[PDB]
Amino acid sequence: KLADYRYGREEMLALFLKDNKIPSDLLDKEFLPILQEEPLPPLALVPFTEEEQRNFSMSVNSAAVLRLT
Amino acid sequence: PHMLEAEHPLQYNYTFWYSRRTPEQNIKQIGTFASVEQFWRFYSHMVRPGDLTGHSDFHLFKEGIKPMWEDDANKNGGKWIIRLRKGLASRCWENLILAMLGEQFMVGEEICGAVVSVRFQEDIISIWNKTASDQATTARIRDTLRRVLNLPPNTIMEYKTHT
Repeated sequence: KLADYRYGREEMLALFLKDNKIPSDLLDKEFLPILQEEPLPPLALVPFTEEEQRNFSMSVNSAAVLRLT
Repeated sequence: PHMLEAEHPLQYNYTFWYSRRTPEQNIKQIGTFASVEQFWRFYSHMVRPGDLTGHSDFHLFKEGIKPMWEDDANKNGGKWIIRLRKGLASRCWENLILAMLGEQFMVGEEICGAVVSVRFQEDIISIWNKTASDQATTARIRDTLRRVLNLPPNTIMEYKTHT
């Protein structure tokens, strides 16, 4: 099966827009622990730190899962 | 999930869910969206996974698919599991859901959804597919995760089923 609606990474990001209007669904009280009031840009626009670069380049697995192997 | 003509539809409607184990892992539906613009309205107003406190999880499944193992679409399905060191899950979650929503996995309708689980000393990224016995789809998804999450070659991944 082939997809009719396809968006590459840059396309998804191109379509991001800061909208301070919070979806009503997220204004439920039971989602206060996870509500981000001020909209955040995609992490894709945030450059890696030196640590992030090292980890994503060499080792990403937790010590716990490596403890089994 | 009303949809406007100006915004960009997704191949499927998707539903965000949220669960926290409180001294209890009961999954709660946040809401459903249908376009790329609608997705960003939810995601950009959700705390990042890495900033969640305690035994917490985000789920992102196709509308109508329940993120539990009692759902029929999941009785014969499986999931790829990546157990990550702390500090990586937020970026992997974003890259994963962007590729899933973008239909970059190229496996028809086999995808059910994605989950990021925040734990004490590790984070767990997973993606569920319809048919676990589908070794053809299970392999494509694995190779796609590798490229889409930019996993180092020796990254450990596990495919779990219910049998």
